[PDB]
Amino acid sequence: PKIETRTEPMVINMGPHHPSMHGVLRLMVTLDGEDVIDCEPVIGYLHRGMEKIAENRTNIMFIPYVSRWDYAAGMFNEAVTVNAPEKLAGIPVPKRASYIRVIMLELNRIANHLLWLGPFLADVGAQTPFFYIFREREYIYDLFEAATGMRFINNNYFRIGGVAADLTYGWVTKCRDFCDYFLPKVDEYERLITNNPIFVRRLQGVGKISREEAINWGLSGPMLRASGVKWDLRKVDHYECYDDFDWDVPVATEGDCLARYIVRIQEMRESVKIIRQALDGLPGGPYENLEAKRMLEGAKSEWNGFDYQYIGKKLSPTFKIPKGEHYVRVESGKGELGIYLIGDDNVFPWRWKIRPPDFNNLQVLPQLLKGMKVADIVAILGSIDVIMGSVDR
Amino acid sequence: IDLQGQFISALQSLGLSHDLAKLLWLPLPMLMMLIVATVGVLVAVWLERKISAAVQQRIGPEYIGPLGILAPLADGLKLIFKEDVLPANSDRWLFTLGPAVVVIPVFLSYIIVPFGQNLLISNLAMGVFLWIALSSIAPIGLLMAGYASNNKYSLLGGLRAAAQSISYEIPLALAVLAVAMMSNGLGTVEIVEQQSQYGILSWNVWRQPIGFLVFWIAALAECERLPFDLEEELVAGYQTEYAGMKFALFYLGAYVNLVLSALLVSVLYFGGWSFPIPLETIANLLGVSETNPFLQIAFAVLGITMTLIKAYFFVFLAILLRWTVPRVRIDQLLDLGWKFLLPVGLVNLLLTAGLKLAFPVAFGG
Amino acid sequence: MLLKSTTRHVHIYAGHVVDGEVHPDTETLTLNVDPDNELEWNEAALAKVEAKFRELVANAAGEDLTEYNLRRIGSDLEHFIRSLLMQGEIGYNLNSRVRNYSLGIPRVNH
Amino acid sequence: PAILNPIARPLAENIILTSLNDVYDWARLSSLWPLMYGTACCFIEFAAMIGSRFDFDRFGLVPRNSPRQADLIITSGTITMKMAPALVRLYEQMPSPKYVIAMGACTITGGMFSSDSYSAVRGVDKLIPVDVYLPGCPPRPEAIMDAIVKLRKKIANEHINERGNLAQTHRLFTAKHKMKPVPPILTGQYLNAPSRQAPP
Amino acid sequence: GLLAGYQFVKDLESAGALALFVPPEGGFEGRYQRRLRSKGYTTLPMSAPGLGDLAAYLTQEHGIRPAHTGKEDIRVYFQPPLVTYHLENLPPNAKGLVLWLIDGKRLSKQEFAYLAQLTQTLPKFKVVVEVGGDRVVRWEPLADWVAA
Amino acid sequence: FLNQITNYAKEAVQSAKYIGQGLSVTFDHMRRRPITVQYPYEKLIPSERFRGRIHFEFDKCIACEVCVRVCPINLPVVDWVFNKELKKKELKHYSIDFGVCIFCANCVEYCPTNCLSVTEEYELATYDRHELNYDSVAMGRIPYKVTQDPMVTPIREFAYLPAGVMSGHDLPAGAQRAGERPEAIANTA
Amino acid sequence: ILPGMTVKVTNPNDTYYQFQGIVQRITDGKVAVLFEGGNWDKLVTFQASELEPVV
Ligand SMILES: CCCCCCCCCCCCCCCCCC(=O)OC[C@H](CO[C@@H]1O[C@H](CO[C@H]2O[C@H](CO)[C@H](O)[C@H](O)[C@H]2O)[C@H](O)[C@H](O)[C@H]1O)OC(=O)CCCCCCCCCCCCCCCCC
Ligand SMILES: CCCCCCCCCCCCCCCCCC(=O)OC[C@H](CO[C@@H]1O[C@H](CO[C@H]2O[C@H](CO)[C@H](O)[C@H](O)[C@H]2O)[C@H](O)[C@H](O)[C@H]1O)OC(=O)CCCCCCCCCCCCCCCCC
Ligand SMILES: CCCCCCCCCCCCCCCC(=O)OC[C@H](COP(=O)(O)OC[C@@H](O)CO)OC(=O)CCCCCCCCCCCCCCC
Ligand SMILES: CC1=C(/C=C/C(C)=C/C=C/C(C)=C/C=C/C=C(C)/C=C/C=C(C)/C=C/C2=C(C)CCCC2(C)C)C(C)(C)CCC1
Ligand code: SF4
Ligand code: SF4
Ligand code: SF4
Repeated sequence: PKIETRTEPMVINMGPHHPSMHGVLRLMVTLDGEDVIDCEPVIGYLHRGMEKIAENRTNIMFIPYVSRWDYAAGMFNEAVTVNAPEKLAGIPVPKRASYIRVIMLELNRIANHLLWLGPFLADVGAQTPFFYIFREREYIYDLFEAATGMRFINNNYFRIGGVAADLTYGWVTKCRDFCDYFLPKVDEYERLITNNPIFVRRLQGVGKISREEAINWGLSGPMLRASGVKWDLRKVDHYECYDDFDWDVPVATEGDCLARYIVRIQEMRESVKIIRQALDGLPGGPYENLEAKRMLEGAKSEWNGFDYQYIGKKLSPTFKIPKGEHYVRVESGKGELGIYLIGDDNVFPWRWKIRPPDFNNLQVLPQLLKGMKVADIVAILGSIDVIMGSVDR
Repeated sequence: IDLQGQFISALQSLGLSHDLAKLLWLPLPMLMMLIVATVGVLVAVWLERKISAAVQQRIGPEYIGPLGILAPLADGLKLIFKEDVLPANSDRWLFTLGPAVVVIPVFLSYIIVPFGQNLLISNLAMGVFLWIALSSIAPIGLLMAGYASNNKYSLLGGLRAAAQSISYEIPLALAVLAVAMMSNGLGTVEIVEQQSQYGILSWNVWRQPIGFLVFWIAALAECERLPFDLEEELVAGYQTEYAGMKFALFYLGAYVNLVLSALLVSVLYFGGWSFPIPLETIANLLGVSETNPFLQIAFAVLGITMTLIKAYFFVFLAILLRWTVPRVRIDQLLDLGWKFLLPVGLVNLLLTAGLKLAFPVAFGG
Repeated sequence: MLLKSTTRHVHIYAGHVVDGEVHPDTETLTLNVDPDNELEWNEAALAKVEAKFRELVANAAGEDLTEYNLRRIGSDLEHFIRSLLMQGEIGYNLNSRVRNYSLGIPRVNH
Repeated sequence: PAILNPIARPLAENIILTSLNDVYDWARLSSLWPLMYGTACCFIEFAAMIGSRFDFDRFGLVPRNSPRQADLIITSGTITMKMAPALVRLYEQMPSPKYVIAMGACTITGGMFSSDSYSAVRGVDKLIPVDVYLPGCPPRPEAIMDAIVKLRKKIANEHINERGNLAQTHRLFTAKHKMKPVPPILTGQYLNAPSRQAPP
Repeated sequence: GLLAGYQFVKDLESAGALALFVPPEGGFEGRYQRRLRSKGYTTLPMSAPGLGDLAAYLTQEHGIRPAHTGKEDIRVYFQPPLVTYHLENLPPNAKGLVLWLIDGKRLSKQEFAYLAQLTQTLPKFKVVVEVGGDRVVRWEPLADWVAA
Repeated sequence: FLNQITNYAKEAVQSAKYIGQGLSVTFDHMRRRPITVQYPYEKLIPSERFRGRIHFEFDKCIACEVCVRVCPINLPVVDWVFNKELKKKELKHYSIDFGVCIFCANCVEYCPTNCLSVTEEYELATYDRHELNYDSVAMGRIPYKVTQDPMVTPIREFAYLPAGVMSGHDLPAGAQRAGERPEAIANTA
Repeated sequence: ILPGMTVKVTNPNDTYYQFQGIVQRITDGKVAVLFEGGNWDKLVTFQASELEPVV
């Protein structure tokens, strides 16, 4: 062995394995003791070349790829890639279909917020939110397997006209039971942090992200709300009738890990309130009342029309898109998702520019890891809620 | 009764020279205590696995035997069959004998713990010295294995684990000193006799309540239950370099240290081989108990049972408090140790000396 | 920097094996053919593989030492191994612990 | 020759040695220490088994982050060619009685990235010898337990007299090249860079 | 445990096809599969759900169509019979061959009689089919399972 | 200076009370039964929406080559020939690889004559990958039912429980699909 | 029964209660039943005494 201890700064090379919950990222940490001076991130072990996939591909052949873009929720990319051609060609959408769309989007946002505080609390302390959070997510897994057929992203469920399938018979009742049971589980998770030992004092002043630096660096998502900027993209642009229920954006004063935790903790309750008001909506009730009013009443008298249908119009498999470019923005669980699509009157599009939400937020990680300890590196890496499939893509 | 005296008389009736006959009598209990120690280790591994399963609402290892009790035996039989791998360095004998230097004295310290008046090995004067000075050797083997590890991160983790281990030796000695002052002796036999004189009212847990908590915190820091030093600055502290054999040796050594600490804490504070009702009243109520062994054998079995339920209770409490209290950093652990266990231990020794010099009636005199 | 590129059969190491380890050296390229028990070999086809490796390392001249060119040389070597297998030469062996046809399945010409 | 890719052609035992071989195989069947390696949602599907719903621990498999105390590796996820020498070194640093379970459609073959792709590796069997394949995108955790069951059925096929197969032959060859020396790659040097604070 | 002797080999040499009942929680047929290699038989692992037709894959040659992506044209690969080519360059000692089917639950009872006649037509290879089993290791004749 | 000592003592007794509350909830967690399932002794019930293997029929097929363009990888091949006696084409061979399959069930939806079917098979484990080109007579077999196997124990998932059950392990009644089927509503109401 | 007729499952133990299906083929006393729910066509097999013919 040749270990010559000298008076030079030690370069720590964190490998791209990360065998706790993280993907592939080569971190080169340069320090001179019990601090952190420099940090170099190296990516490129998960890039699959998605932009070359959409060079010769139609809309019906791009759904599993665009669902395998991000492996946390997936349906946000499907929702924007069924919104881009329907706005390029000008195809309307029914109200009940958009209600089902926003219900499934908020139900995936619930699971996406649930898969952040697992490793973030595991890498800082006791390893017993793990099994209960995984049980609470396996409940959502069984609910989605009963509803559509799968537990996550491998699920098409979306076309240009609307949703090809419908909800089952007991899905609304089990969803009401899940809204009954999910609220004390998040009150317990807030009571775990509202009166605590030094866990509150440990991650209290490690980030310290100011407002103007977050605006200049281009932060979007829960970090922009933790900095104190009300830029929720669902309030700027009404996506699918977002101006009908009550809304409340949780805004924190300072930007730290505890504030970014409690913003998502409150946002769980806000999403529960939104899906409760969506169950309070649904103009026509569940599928049983709709089937009874269809089979009991006349053929086209009052119920069967344009607004309350499965799709509304069966689209062609090989259809032509109009020539032009388009850009839409949707607030996702990580940040803002956008698609810059260019068509030139053909089946296969010309340019498919993808706007990733985590690749723009990863630029704060060289600024965040500066002058901190060794044990705060994994907590800082887990607090931003980044995904290697989103920054490599 | 006396099995050793009867064996000596039988070997004298057979015809021998009284020296080689008495020479070979000791290795049979000297191997019996070792094999029941491995039995207790195979008990404790299955117990820790099934209790960690029952805490997190699941079932432990199954489909290996009746309920998976052969799984520690299967692990110990499989890990000695694996290929011993070596890194690209020198000093292969040092890398081999490092874990041997770790494993020798913790296994050697089995001559101290008792199980009764006669069911023990050595009680000469100073068994607490033979525990402390032999348990304070394993940092040398840890630093030797870290130097023979040939790594930048594993050596730093071994240095951090050695600095964590050597700091909790001084309150571990002061809490022993606070009981040895009151017991006016260093052997465990007089310590357990001063507790087994009376029943509950002569226990050292009610006489020294702060020292028991200090000794328990020092034992949980020494046997690496709450300090996670096995995410340790890249992946692990003193791991990711050995094979299945050296990892199995480290695992059994850690479980031997846990079993020995869980026995020694109860022996020094609560007291194995003890009953809430004194044995003299039961012996006077039953009949004549001075030569009849039919009740004495049952009393020895009851003392072994009391020691075993105390050891099982302390093991279950330690492995229940492992996943109960959250993980704290090693710097905060060293800070809380050096700022709590030493000053309250010193003032506890001072108030112990003051209470012994004030009223020497209920203390050791 | 230890430059290497190996998949299952070829090992192009940019060093030199002294006894059991390697040292970084940009002057010697060591080639290891089929380290795992997957194909049975001989002395003539291995000599043809070594001659093709010498021809491929004589073709690549005046270029920088990067991972891309070394991986391209290893890919041409594995393509030569696959064409030698398809030519009517040595193939798989029924003596390993696992039998996975990674290059091709035995088929019929006519 | 009319046959493409040909296959070359390649006893009393004791009862006590047979029982010792049964014990030696039963120990490996009972312990079965795995390695958790995952870069995508297949790692989340593997971590869903570690939770208290499917109880993957009850067969004897315990989660270890060390690629040295694991006799079984579980590769999972879309594999980039930049991660292929990393996977080769992680497989080679394991001890000799090792097993390979490949979970996923993009792992055992090209998967969805087999039509228009230039970075994804089309098959992990080109990198590591796969013993038990597992199709599915993503597969059921019951299918992963079925692959564990088939691996346990395949481990007991080994012998104690035919143990001379877990090695690698030498076949060394030494040749020279005429390549040019390359400048080194960046190691750090991100924040305190001379072109970062001072604008050119 | 249970010290098993040499009894499956005699039952395999007496009849032509056997069906063993194993517990599906782990693996216990590997001991008999290793005892068969210790007696001098060459084992061949094969999966029973994916086989196509038994006649065209075991007696004659078949044509496999690889999955093309539109890049290549429609090609056909001529696959020989598996057990015939395994019996061609087989023998070190010329004792016998066995065929092991892992998941024999996803099969019909029509091809089982054809397989039991095929293993009796050529006396050089055996047929071993696995059933999901009921709590104990027991062997049964495959012709008796077909007839009943 | 004494107020910092009293604040430290208050923080210490609050940490001791938090440790005691953690011990209390840990002792509370030992009372509930385990909610896990055994394999292969307690297999889950597949729902009507959970997909699986692709089943192909050789009778209700016309070889129209429609579902090949719907597939992004074009995995089902159509080996069709042209016959001069008839006026249409016939299918000779049908092969499909399953190692590159996404299992999204998109070619089954765009089928007017329902030539493809969903089969409840997920137990696919093979030591080699070259047998994955499944034949039509291999895809035309009978699926394995989890009910008819007497060695497994049937247990439903969370969303298949009557009137709301949080455990879903005992199931003493025989009721399922919590709600009402749309047949008795037309009878009563 | 004949392949091509509509049957109905009436077993109170299974999850599929009173579901109309299409018979595909008959072998070994087992009936393949094709269900039509939504936009996907599932095929769940049953027995010969489990189903009842519905005109
Ligand atoms: C969660 C954790 C779980 C932990 C695990 C729990 C599960 C396992 C629990 C198992 C129980 C734990 C072990 C028991 C405590 C250890 C007792 C022991 O070590 O104890 C050691 C004992 C020795 O202890 C005592 O030893 C005495 C000798 O003591 C002398 O020697 C001692 C030193 O050994 C002390 O110094 C003592 O002061 C001194 O007096 C006598 O021998 C006593 O009889 C004996 O009880 O070893 C023996 O038992 C003798 C060794 C066997 C010798 C066989 C006897 C010889 C055969 C005689 C046959 C006679 C045949 C002729 C018959 C005549 C026919 C007419
Ligand atoms: C197929 C494989 C087959 C393997 C075959 C192996 C068979 C042989 C091993 C079997 C061991 C199990 C059988 C139990 C024997 C227990 C005998 C016993 O305790 O014998 C007692 C004697 C008593 O010793 C004598 O006891 C005397 C009386 O003292 C006792 O009483 C005094 C009263 O004040 C004091 O308390 C004193 O401390 C206490 O020891 C003196 O101490 C003498 O010095 C000493 O000789 O111990 C002795 O000699 C020492 C005996 C050592 C036994 C230690 C084993 C652990 C005990 C089993 C665990 C308890 C299980 C009971 C289960 C019942 C459940 C309901
Ligand atoms: C019947 C026998 C029961 C004995 C059980 C006792 C064993 C428990 C020992 C704790 C091990 C873990 C130590 C971690 C402790 C931990 O991690 O936090 C320790 C915590 C550190 O807090 P901070 O980091 O804020 O403090 C340092 C900073 O303030 C720096 O300025 O506070 C302490 O220093 C106070 C310690 C009180 C500890 C009390 C322990 C005893 C609690 C239970 C009392 C039980 C009474 C039972 C009556 C029946
Ligand atoms: C005579 C005899 C016998 C008997 C026995 C017995 C009777 C026993 C029992 C006993 C027991 C059975 C014991 C045990 C115990 C244990 C436990 C039970 C522990 C646990 C607990 C804990 C550790 C906890 C903690 C806590 C605290 C401290 C605080 C508060 C809260 C709580 C409570 C949680 C026999 C048969 C053997 C034989 C021989 C003789
Ligand atoms: S097979 Fe599917 S689930 Fe697995 S890594 Fe590939 S895309 Fe993800
Ligand atoms: S399965 Fe359907 S789409 Fe495919 S060739 Fe047959 S009829 Fe046409
Ligand atoms: S499920 Fe999808 S990937 Fe599989 S064959 Fe059908 S269209 Fe192709």
